[PDB]
Amino acid sequence: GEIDESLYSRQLYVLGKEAMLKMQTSNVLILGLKGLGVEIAKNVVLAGVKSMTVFDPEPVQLADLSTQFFLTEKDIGQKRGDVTRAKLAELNAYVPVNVLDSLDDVTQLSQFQVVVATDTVSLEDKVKINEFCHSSGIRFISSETRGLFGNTFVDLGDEFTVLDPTGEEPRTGMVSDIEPDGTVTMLDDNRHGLEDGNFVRFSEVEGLDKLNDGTLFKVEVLGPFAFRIGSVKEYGEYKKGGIFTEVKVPRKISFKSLKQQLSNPEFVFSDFAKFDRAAQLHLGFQALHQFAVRHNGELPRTMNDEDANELIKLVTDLSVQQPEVLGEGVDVNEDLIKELSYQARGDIPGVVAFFGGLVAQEVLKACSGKFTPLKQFMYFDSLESLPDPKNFPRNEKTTQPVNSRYDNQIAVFGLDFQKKIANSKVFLVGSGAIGCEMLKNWALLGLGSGSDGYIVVTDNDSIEKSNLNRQFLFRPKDVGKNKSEVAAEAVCAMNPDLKGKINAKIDKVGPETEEIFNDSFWESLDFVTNALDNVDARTYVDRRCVFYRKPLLESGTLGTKGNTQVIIPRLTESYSSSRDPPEKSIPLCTLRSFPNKIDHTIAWAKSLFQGYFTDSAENVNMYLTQPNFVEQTLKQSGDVKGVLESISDSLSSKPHNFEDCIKWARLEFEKKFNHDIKQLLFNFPKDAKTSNGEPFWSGAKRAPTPLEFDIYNNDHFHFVVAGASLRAYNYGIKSDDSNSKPNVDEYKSVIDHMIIPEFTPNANLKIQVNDDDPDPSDEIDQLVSSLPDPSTLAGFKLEPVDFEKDDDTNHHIEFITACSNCRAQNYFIETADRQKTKFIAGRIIPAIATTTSLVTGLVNLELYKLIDNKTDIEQYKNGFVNLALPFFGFSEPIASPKGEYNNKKYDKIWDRFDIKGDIKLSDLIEHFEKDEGLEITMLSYGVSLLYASFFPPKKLKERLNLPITQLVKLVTKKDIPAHVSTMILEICADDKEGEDVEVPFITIHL
Amino acid sequence: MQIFVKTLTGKTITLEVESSDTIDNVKSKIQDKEGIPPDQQRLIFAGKQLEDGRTLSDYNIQKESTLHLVLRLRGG
Ligand SMILES: *NS(=O)(=O)OC[C@H]1C[C@@H](Nc2ccnc3cc(-c4cccc(SC(F)(F)F)c4)nn23)[C@H](O)[C@@H]1O
Ligand SMILES: [Cl-]
Ligand SMILES: [Cl-]
Repeated sequence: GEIDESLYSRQLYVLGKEAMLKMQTSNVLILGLKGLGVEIAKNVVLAGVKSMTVFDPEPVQLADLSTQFFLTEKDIGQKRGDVTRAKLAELNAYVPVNVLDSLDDVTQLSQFQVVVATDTVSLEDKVKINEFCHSSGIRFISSETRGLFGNTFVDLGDEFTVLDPTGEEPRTGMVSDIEPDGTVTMLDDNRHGLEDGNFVRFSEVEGLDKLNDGTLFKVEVLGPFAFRIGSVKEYGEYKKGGIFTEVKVPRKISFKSLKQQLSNPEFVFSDFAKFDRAAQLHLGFQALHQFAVRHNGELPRTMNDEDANELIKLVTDLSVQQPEVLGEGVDVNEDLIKELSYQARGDIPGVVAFFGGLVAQEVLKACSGKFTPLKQFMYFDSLESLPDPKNFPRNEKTTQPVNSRYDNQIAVFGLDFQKKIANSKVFLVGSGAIGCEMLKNWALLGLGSGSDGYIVVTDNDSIEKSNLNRQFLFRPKDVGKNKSEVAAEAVCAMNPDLKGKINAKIDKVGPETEEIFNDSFWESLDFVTNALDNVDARTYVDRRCVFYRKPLLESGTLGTKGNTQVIIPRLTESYSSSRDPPEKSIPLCTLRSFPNKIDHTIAWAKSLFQGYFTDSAENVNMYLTQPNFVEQTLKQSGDVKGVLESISDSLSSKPHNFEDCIKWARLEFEKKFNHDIKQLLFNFPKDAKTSNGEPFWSGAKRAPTPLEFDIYNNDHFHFVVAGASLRAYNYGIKSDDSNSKPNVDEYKSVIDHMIIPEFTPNANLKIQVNDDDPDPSDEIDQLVSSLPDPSTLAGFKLEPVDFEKDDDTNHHIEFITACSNCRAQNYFIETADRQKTKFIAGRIIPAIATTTSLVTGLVNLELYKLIDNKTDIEQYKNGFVNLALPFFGFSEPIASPKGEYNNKKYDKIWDRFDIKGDIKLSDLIEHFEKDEGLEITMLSYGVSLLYASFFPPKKLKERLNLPITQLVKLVTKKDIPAHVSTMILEICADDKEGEDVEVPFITIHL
Repeated sequence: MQIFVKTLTGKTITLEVESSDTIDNVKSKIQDKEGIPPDQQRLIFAGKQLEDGRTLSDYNIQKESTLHLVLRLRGG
């Protein structure tokens, strides 16, 4: 029952302890270790299953390297299985990887809980193996990729229980009324957010007591603010209170066999724009197998017409035999099938990544009952990825093998297109999860391996242990090294064509690094690809991409959810053109005085952590080293009184040993969880009432109760231990040969001898109830005269704590958890454990390799579109996914908004006025009226107004004759730095009729 | 007529509408139900992202069609 959090941390927030515990009792067998098989296997081994066993006794051939990133040219002739085994093993020490030698005896399948059959296994053998599996409770999944086409089939047997359909947090909410008929009204404007047929339980509902016993109730949604649960008159009559918590009930489901499904398939669609294709591909994929039977294992020849017509005919025969797949009067889509024939030998990195992620996640669903399985067939194509044949002719000559690793990509796109990929110049921003997958895909493409091509990848972060769960280029021995650098090296081992072609940098992108990432750097690129973990960075890269007119491939993930976006110069909106939901803020009064959720106590605790151990130290150090500090604080701090008390207290207390730190922490316990609570209760007693005569402490205001310190309570104990240990670190006091675990009896003898001063109310203190209602010099003079003179404390420094969520020995989460939970006890909120507290306080993003590879695969299929400079927006696909559902959907990008001034049409995002040289103001104004029909009304550099048509003559004579750089110097009193090669100027202008008109911006090239 | 809106977390919203209705309109019915401001909503259907100017007819949205409310994600 034991899970390594230091490795699995981020995945654990996606799957949960239970699912991962089942996963670790599941043996998995993968048949076929070409690209598809190895992608699936990589993801499953990373996720952590009891064992992985691979079967593939076929010899390695050069063409196998198209997508099989663990094969090298040296491996040629040896068996795929044998050669791959050790490289999969290095991905996760906890998962043994074995090789099954022979599958002559199907009976061997009994050792496994999930069997996966890839592209190497014949249909006849798939049906046999599936029948063995289905009839003896072994979960079966198959998948196949053929060029830009692919599918997957799932059969988990007659009995499969889904334990959690979505992986979402259960809904929760506060209740203000429950009527006799069962109508449940939410408190105030809070949305229950349930769906008809959800189930809930209740606690704290006063007057209905058996309704709190854990019984579930089926939900009938009435509006956003009410639902119904069936009559409750039999349980009592509602008085007040109440919290509902949603429960996911189990669901039993049935799968059919592969055989039954071949002729009555149940589809999940990969793209709803393409739904009429699933049946057709379903026929086509079966036909490829019939074809192989008739041609001695061989697939249709690449780009071959005779064979395509054979396939069209095989499909036609099949629709007669399986009348139910197309249905009545639906013709065989002959062009589709012809392309499937044409491409049948293609092995495409993006498609292999898409299916590898998807199918790996289906494997994990099958082991665990977490998430809703795919039921039962999905088909996919990315035909829009094909270049225009005008630019890259596709035929038997262009598509033919050339005896290289790229032969099965060439099979689809042709040699010249493949060479163009090799000559691309690309910037990758990030070398984490998306970054590693991206570079693997690029290695497989040969992207940047041509003498005109290159890759730059930058990332300033170093490899941490939890990274290894989804950043498959890194090993335990790489921990501490730099991501971009290790990644770059790793992919060159995978494809040596890239040796010397990847520039791995350790710089962060942003305004501060524009000297490195400068005009010349950016202008040289063909496109940019993001691999980032936050929104501000994405926004910055998007802006630069607009300014330098470069395409941008964007993606992102959150657990099982993911998306792709394309930003194309002079065609689409940019990333920053649209808004995402912002993070909801907790009100200040709720944090300070009236918390009702653990999220609130965690925020509070995190902030106390900052103040106690970081901010107060930083302040003291500034005060001791800056002789003006006190004067500086007075004029400029919002909270003056706070900063001065924090210095005063930090310097009078001054512990000499660890015992003193224990005492400080115990007294802090008393202040925070006893005295401050008694104070809040002095101002608002339990029974206190509001203006209308209603009880004050209702709804979101939960009446607290002060804590009596009890060292046997885990949270009380750890508050003191962690608080003492951190204090000690601040003051440079050695912790108790701190390798020692903290000892209850030892702390108790110190705490037991303490005199803990009694609480005295304060009748002056007024507490802020709502955020609207406002609230909080000679004590300040007093507080200044109390401060020690800094030459009293020569060479005295405090050591500020730099918060680090991922070191379990450092006391930080220990403290925040305990501090949160003590306040939770105050307010009768359920306490949380360290993992949960770390997720919230640490703003950890849930992450798993399956979603990461799939989404990356999708990006690398839009990439093909950039190589062909596609200008038809209808060809591009923004993608949206949730593998938990499973759901895939796509949308054509939005066009850039357009304007007009006079008779000129322009792109509101992408067009600008490029001016060569440090032009004089008058020459610029003149150029615009003469060449653009624009009378400039206002012209600005950032914040500062350089010219305006209302300026009177004296002022205009000052400016008109100045070059722009000098015009900026005159206004901003500040020089332009040496390195700056461009300046953006915003303008307002009137058109030829003297009307204000929106226009592009100006770039000055210095 | 009825249409459906499925979110990226699997939630299913039902809407009463007319093909004469604007997307702007639909977004505001969605706001009524979920509390999501129109400018944050990404609706997709049949390979197109629905835009503010247009109508349900312009995207060819029949009765019992399902639209998807999707998101962009910050992880990577
Ligand atoms: N998803 S992941 O597995 O966690 O991997 C994500 C990568 C991306 C990295 N971040 C990174 C890499 C290169 N340049 C930058 C720049 C920034 C950044 C972040 C916040 C603010 C700003 S300033 C602004 F907005 F640009 F003006 C920049 N992050 N970069 C991680 O190191 C990780 O490996
Ligand atoms: Cl085959
Ligand atoms: Cl979960």
